[PDB]
Amino acid sequence: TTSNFGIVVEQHLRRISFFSTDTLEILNQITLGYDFVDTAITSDCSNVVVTSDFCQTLVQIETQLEPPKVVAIQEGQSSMADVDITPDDQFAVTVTGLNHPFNMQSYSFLKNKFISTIPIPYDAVGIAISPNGNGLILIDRSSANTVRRFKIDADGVLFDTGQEFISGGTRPFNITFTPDGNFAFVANLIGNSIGILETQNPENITLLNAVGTNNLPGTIVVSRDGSTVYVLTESTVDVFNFNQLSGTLSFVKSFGHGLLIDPRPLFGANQMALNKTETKLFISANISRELKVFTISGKVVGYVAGIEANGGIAICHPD
Repeated sequence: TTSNFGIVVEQHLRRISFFSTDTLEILNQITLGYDFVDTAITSDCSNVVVTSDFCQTLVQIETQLEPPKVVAIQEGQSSMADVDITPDDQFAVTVTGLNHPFNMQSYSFLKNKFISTIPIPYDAVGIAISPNGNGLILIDRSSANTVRRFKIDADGVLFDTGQEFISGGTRPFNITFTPDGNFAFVANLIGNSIGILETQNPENITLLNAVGTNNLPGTIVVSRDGSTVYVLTESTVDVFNFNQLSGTLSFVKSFGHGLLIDPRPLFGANQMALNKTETKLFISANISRELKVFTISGKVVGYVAGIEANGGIAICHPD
C-alpha cells in the first residue's frame, strides 16, 4: 500500500501506466485496447477511472494490490473525454469527445453503472466539479467563448442551468477550481489568458478579470492552499501567485519544458500534475510522447522509462 504513484494514458497503445512519483519508473501497464483519453483518481486514492472517445467506454480499476485489478467496464450512450469525480468519490462525470452526439454522463462507483445522461453543446470541452460539495459543474464552450454551468445532485442526476459566463479571453479550453471552490480558472487558448470566476455563490457567478500567459495555455494546476497556480503552455510552464481576497493572479515566472505537446486533440484532459508534496511537476507531452518531471523551480529531474505519454495524467493525493 503505497501512495507515491500516478497514472498516465497512452492513447496510441490503447494502454495506461502506473508510475512511481519517487523512483520514476513504471509500476504496472494495463493494455485493454480502447480509445483512451483522460483519468481521474479518488480522494481515498483507491480507485481510478479511464475514459475513451470512439470506443465510448469507461473503465474502473482498484489500485491497492499485487497487480492492479480492473473491476468494471461499461459502455456509455456517447463518447467521453475529460473526467472529474465528485468530491465525495461517489460519482464520476464525463464530457464529450470528438464523435457525437455530445453528452455529459455521470457514473456510480457504488453501482458500477451510469446514472444520467444529458446533451451538451457542440463546442463543449473540459469539465470541472466544485470541491465544495455544492455540486456545481462548469464546462468550456470553445466557440461561444463562454463557460456554462451544470448541476449534479446527491443521486448523480445531471441538470442544465443554461447559464453561461464570459471566459475572459477567447477559445476557453480547460477549467480548474481552487481547492475551496470559491474561484474557477478558465484557460483561454487563443486569448492567451486565464479567466478568473467568482464561484463562491453559484447562483451568482461572475468573471472578475483575466491575466495573460505565454502562447497557448493548456492545463491549470493549483496548489492545495490556493496561493500558487501553474499553467502548461506550448513552450513554458508559467507560475502565478493567487490572492484569495481580492481575486488577483500575479505573474511570478516561467520556465520552458522543451517538450513537444498539443492540447487540442485531448479535449480538456489535464496534461500536468503536482506530486503530493507539491514540489515537482509531472508533464505528459502529447507529441514528444514523454513523461518529464521538473521541480516547481524549473529544474528538470528526469523522465520515466519507456512511457509514450499520450493523454491525461493523475497523481495520488490523499485528503
